[PDB]
Amino acid sequence: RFLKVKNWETEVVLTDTLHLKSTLETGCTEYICMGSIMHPSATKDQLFPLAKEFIDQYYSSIKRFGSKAHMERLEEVNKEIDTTSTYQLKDTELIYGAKHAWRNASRCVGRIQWSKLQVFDARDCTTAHGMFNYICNHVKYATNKGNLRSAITIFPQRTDGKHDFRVWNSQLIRYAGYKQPDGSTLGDPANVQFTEICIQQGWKPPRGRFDVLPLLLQANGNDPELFQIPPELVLEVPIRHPKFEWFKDLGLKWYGLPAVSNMLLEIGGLEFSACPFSGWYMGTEIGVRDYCDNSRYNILEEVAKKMNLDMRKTSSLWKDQALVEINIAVLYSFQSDKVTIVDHHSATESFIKHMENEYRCRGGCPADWVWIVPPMSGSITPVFHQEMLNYRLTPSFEYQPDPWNTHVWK
Amino acid sequence: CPRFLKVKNWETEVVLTDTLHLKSTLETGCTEYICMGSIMHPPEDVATKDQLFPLAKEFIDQYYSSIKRFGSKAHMERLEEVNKEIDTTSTYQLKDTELIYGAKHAWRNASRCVGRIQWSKLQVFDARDCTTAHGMFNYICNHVKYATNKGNLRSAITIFPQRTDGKHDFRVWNSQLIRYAGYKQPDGSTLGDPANVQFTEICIQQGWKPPRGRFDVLPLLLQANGNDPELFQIPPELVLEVPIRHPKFEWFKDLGLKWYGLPAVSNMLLEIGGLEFSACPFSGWYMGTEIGVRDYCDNSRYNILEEVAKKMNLDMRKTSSLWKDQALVEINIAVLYSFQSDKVTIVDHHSATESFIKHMENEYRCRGGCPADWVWIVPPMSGSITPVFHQEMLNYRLTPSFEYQPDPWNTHVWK
Ligand code: HEM
Ligand code: HEM
Ligand SMILES: CN[C@H](C)Cc1cc(C#N)cc(OCc2ccc3c(C)cc(N)nc3c2)c1
Ligand SMILES: CN[C@H](C)Cc1cc(C#N)cc(OCc2ccc3c(C)cc(N)nc3c2)c1
Ligand SMILES: C[C@H](O)[C@H](O)[C@H]1CNc2nc(N)[nH]c(=O)c2N1
Ligand SMILES: C[C@H](O)[C@H](O)[C@H]1CNc2nc(N)[nH]c(=O)c2N1
Ligand SMILES: [Zn+2]
Repeated sequence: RFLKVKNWETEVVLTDTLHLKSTLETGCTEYICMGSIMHPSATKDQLFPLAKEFIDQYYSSIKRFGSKAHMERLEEVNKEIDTTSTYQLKDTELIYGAKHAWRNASRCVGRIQWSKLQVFDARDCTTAHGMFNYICNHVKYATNKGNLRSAITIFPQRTDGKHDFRVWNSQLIRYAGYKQPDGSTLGDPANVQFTEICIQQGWKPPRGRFDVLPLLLQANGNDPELFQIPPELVLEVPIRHPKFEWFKDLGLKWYGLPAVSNMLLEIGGLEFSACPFSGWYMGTEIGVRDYCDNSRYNILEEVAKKMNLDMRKTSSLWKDQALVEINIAVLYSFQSDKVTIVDHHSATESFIKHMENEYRCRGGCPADWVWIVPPMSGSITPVFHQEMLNYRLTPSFEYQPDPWNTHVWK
Repeated sequence: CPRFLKVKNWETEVVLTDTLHLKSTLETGCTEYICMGSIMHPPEDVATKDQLFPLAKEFIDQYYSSIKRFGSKAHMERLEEVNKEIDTTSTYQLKDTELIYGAKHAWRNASRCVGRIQWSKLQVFDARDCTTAHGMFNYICNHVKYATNKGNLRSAITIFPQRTDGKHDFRVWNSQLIRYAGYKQPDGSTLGDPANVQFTEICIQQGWKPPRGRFDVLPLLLQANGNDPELFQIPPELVLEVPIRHPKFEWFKDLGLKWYGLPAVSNMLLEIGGLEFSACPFSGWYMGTEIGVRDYCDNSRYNILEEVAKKMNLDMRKTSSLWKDQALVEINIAVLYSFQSDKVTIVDHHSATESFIKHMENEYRCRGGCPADWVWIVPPMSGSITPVFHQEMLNYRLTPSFEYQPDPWNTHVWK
């Protein structure tokens, strides 16, 4: 069936046909919706239909479906699976695949940018040192002195599962977190465990509030190895406020480059367990979640104090006031330093225009309202009033288990 | 379907186990391949005899199970009597105890409601003896006066006769018992509340003389026993209102805003044991953001963000200054302050969401689950700094339930 989605602000109605193409499951059933669950629950014979599906849509995309090149590619891929239990993507295919995993990422509000993705092919990498070099080149290219550029670096595909490439970091650039004797936490609490693993593996921690973590890199299933990203490659922004001169005294800072490194990229049945991808920040990622989550830096108290707000009763909305001032500061700081950042109004507005684009040229756009709507000021952004259909298309980015739960060492 | 489903809270690491989803009765709209969780809503005939039997049994079973009399003589006798009623009259009547139980549970089962910790405290008014629109007016006035209670609001529901053949429906045409009029102008602008322009137009056609102001309380438009609906003015002394002012900003009162104290939704259908109560106005008290974010700051509503921001002398040239967010907070501060000052019950979104988490935990423990719609439960501002943002939720449909129904002017056969 054709499915309609309505914007209750603009009364615009879109018709979704694209969902008919999806084959992966969402987790919901006719009787139970699991839309707010974070993660709802190969062989030769499995592999070829997935390969064929992907090759077909690639040649469909370049308007050469059923061509000589198409026919021959199908042939080629089948001999390669038969004789080696897997196959290799052409470079064009790799690029097509990576862009479309981004395009299909229902939880990403930044997808208007999807076809502007710099794809670095690192499938010839064999060691952790090689991984480090590739990652440094990625970071340097994507940072571009503040004029951030979207990029993905793709390491060799999974083979037998015992020879995985993995970036153990969840992002290429993150701050360490230290569990105090106090019982409290210095730095970023989200990373306390990873930090402990780095220390255990020989990393000498500065024990500051914003210590950049080392890279911890696993090549071909071997034990991971530690590397320091050269400091000059790590662009950082000191957070100050355009009116509160005391804000700089808080000593806050953050890094310019968000580069997620712990997801899995799947294309045509092949699995890329190491594929760090990066873009630029939406301000709330830092200002709302990274700084104000109770389980994160948790600075609301300190700010509201410096703002001399009455914090006895919750109905004074002192938290809400402090939250807005923090996000103002973050946006102002990045902008003053000419580091690319987008506010949640501009981003969601861009996403609405993107949905309209996709419905017109593609027959729909999979989108996850729970993640698309920003973590503050929800209903005064246009996505709040936008009905969305969430479904799973491939190529995709998938979650995978943390390496320290699978890997067995020396 | 799996017997045990787990939900996690990503802030506290607490994991809860849901078994209640097994009692799910209706569909959600979702499938294995698509999720419709952000769709707002995923013939004039009635339940046949054969349709009605198992629906009634299911409900009667559940009622006798709740009073710890399952399998009792009284339980079996009640089943027999209901069955005979359905067989001889193709419908049946609920006992007062059952009616009260059913209403309370429709609320308990309402996945989109953040206020459900209060579900067992609901004054139920039985109006199944009502025959006319004047009588409906009488019941509604008594409902309003009771629930308002001079600002100390008390949750209540008034239940009018159930549907029979569908040509004798009782309906409140209003969407809430108390709402302000909206007037479209010839120049295309709107006076009052833009959400209510269509209903306002219907009232004016029905004979209502409109004051044409910014905050004109609408008349009740009341349909009894399938007859043409009739207009009634709610006695102004029964309509509690709060003028909105701000603790710091003296100029805020000059904006001339006010709102009414009693939120009383009147266009939903109450479904119990297969019976349909098409007129069942229910009321509680407000969460601040219902007024301060949606009513006032929605673009298609009163839309005051600009005027507030201008009086705050905010830089409104670039969105990245977050002038909208700044203004939104002050407005919501004003709403909570004005209600508290006038001693009219209201709850802020931090307190409400914290109570909902405690409520949800309790329901998982005592009931085996709590259906919840994250998309509606999370408040329209400051989402992630409330504890429901990080709380995984399962959504499913239990009966008794509150349901959407078509607007009555779309289906009514005018006499
Ligand atoms: C270019 C600017 C971009 C912006 C502003 C942006 C914005 C966002 C935001 C705000 C989120 C939610 C993050 C969270 O709350 O944890 C997100 C999720 C996501 N983004 Fe984007 N993004 C951008 C680029 C990209 C790129 C280049 C990729 C991949 C090639 C990508 C893939 C994803 C994926 C896969 C998710 C969801 C991951 C999950 O399911 O947990 N994004 N994005
Ligand atoms: C006692 C204080 C109450 C509070 C603070 C409260 C709060 C809320 C809020 C904020 C919403 C979302 C409304 C929206 O955004 O449109 C809601 C929805 C809802 N409430 Fe409650 N409520 C209360 C009482 C009640 C009562 C007494 C009932 C019925 C007996 C009820 C039944 C419902 C239903 C069915 C919805 C969903 C309506 C829909 O699906 O459109 N609530 N509530
Ligand atoms: C506490 N929040 C947790 C870490 C949720 C999360 C998990 C994973 C994984 N695996 C990956 C995640 O990535 C979100 C994401 C991914 C890519 C992004 C890019 C490329 C840019 C950007 N501005 N934000 C992103 C945000 C998030
Ligand atoms: C413009 N948005 C529309 C009006 C959404 C909506 C539709 C319907 C219906 N039918 C019913 C709705 O009810 C929400 C509701 C219901 C009862 C409430 C009670 C009893 C108290 C309270 N504070 N809010 C409520 C909020 C909402
Ligand atoms: C499109 C979206 O489903 C729609 O705007 C919903 C979102 N969440 C909501 N949540 C509440 N509480 N009230 C609403 O009216 C809505 N609207
Ligand atoms: C339980 C809930 O699904 C979880 O907190 C989600 C909600 N929405 C989110 N939305 C975004 N953008 N990022 C998140 O991490 C989350 N967390
Ligand atoms: Zn769903």
